[PDB]
Amino acid sequence: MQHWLDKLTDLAAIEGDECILKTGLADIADHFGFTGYAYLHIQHRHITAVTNYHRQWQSTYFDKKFEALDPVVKRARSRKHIFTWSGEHERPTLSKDERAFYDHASDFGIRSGITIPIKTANGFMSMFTMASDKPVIDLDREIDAVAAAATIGQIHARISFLRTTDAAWLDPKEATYLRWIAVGKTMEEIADVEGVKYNSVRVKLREAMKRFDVRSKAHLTALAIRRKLI
Amino acid sequence: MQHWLDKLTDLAAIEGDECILKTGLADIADHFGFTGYAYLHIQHRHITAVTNYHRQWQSTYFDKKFEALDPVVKRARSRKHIFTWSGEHERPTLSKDERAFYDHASDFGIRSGITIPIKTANGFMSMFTMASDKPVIDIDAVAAAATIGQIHARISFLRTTPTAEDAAWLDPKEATYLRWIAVGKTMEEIADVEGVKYNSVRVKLREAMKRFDVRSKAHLTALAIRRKLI
DNA sequence: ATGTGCAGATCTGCACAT
DNA sequence: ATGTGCAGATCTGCACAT
Ligand SMILES: CCCCCC(=O)CC(=O)N[C@H]1CCOC1=O
Ligand SMILES: CCCCCC(=O)CC(=O)N[C@H]1CCOC1=O
Repeated sequence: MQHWLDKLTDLAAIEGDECILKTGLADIADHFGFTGYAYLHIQHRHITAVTNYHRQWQSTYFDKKFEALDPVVKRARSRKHIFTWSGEHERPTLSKDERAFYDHASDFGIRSGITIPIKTANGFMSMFTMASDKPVIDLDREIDAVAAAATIGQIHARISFLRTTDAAWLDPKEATYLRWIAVGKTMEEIADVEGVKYNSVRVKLREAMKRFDVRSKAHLTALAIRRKLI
Repeated sequence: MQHWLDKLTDLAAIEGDECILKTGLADIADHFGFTGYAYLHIQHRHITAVTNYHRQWQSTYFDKKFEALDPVVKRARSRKHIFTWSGEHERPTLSKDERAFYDHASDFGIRSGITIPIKTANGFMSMFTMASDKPVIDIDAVAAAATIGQIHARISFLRTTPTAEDAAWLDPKEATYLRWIAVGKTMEEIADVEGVKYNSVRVKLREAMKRFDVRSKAHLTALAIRRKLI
């Protein structure tokens, strides 16, 4: 199946609200075996966040303003280039409340990850993090820094529009699957790209189809497009 | 006291009206001294543009089908990293009607330029480009990508309408059958209602499909409805 | 420019166990 | 509440005329 960056690009083009968006993010993050994702939009110290990370970990992350201690975030600030962190392989270098920070984090599968920092509007920033419960991250091929930037930029933008610009939003799968159908792919081809069972694609769409009571994909497509659903 | 990518990053957040956006786009090109800016979203054979470029260049570029000629577009297709194009320095190298192209383009201040290509949803792409009248011109590719991703999101997601696009059409017959198709009718059903031979509907639509080069009614209707051909 | 004719490919519609 | 199987229903892709 296509890489998570591509899945993220594909996602950043669907409607509509934060709930949907969050759902799809989680789905992608799971798919590639990640404890969760974490999108942070930070302006000085105020901090907007869309994340998967355990509700507990978030509570304490903010309650203790870990945003200042977090080495990942610190690094995200000093450079807008994709990077990977481990906490373990990093433990030897400086760390004391840091060393302890990672530990508390570990209790929630957040041991290592990939973080893509973006220079956002008005001099601010955004960073997207795919978090792994493994000690470190070894990749067969390094992820393209330029590609990462381009997709996170699209996600950042997409997320911001939630709070800037029917409400029967199709759920992320119906949406992502339907958008392929709209570009010609056949279900089995969709399944091949998404890394899911043909029956998955098969079911998701017939259900959407039933919802609207239409007898053909073309109809679902026409219908979905006309109602600004995809 | 800024670079244009910076201003473009900001512009990406702007609200909200279509015109408001396009103006913002032009204002940034002007502020920096650019004959213009150009945003292209290459889908299939289908192209959509949002430009500052001269009203004439626009109209001709598509009529003359320079999509397939422009050495800048071609390069962007096989490259998704920021790059500059001279037009003068490029004359030595290959150039059949290419040499003609750059000259004719020079008739509108488009001599050199900076183009940034990005990968968008469903494996398509978009590219952003700033045109200068200078013979040639003299940036962080990662930063460049991060920005354009935001602009693409902002242009793309809010359904802004193009300032131009490769022309394509549907004739009355096609448009009538496709409109039924877009309502879940089967081809046999269509033939019965419009009172014609199954094979007429078949061949007609079949023909349109070949013209746009798509493998499925859905794709065809998805396309038609999106390029307002119906 | 328009059809005919067919042979896979691919959906769709149903029934049923997971 | 989903995932499986299936077969009749449609469509898509050539080949060969009109
Ligand atoms: C409340 C959501 C937490 C945001 C944290 C984040 O941005 C992602 C990140 O790299 N931080 C990781 C580093 C170790 O544990 C974390 O939390
Ligand atoms: C409809 C207007 C077409 C815009 C396409 C574009 O991207 C332009 C561009 O960068 N290339 C330049 C190179 C020489 O003249 C151009 O068009």
